[PDB]
Amino acid sequence: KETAAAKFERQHMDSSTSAASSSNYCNQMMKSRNLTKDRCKPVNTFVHESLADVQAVCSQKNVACKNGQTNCYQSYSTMSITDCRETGSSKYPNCAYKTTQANKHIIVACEGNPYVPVHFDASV
Repeated sequence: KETAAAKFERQHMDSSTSAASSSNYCNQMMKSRNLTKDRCKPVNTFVHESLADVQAVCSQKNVACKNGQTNCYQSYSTMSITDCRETGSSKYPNCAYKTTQANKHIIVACEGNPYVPVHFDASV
């Protein structure tokens, strides 16, 4: 079974590419990471930093989560990310996405022992 930590890695980690991300990227990645299986996931972010660097965020700046919980953390440095946002013409099962690269501080929710990212909350 898939742990919360594993689910975060599947949904939000892509250390294999530095940034770039072609115009095809989100279309390919949203499908390959199984985020278009049950529906088109509307918004999803991939982080192009090492797993160690993203895991490290759980020891960085404590901030309020969007849902009001207190277990979110903002990265001290900007990170290379790709936001995937479902187009207006996208229709399941043919989910279509806009691919946008950015360099921003990420905010993740952390849980467990070891204390690791389990939710991607925002970029700022």
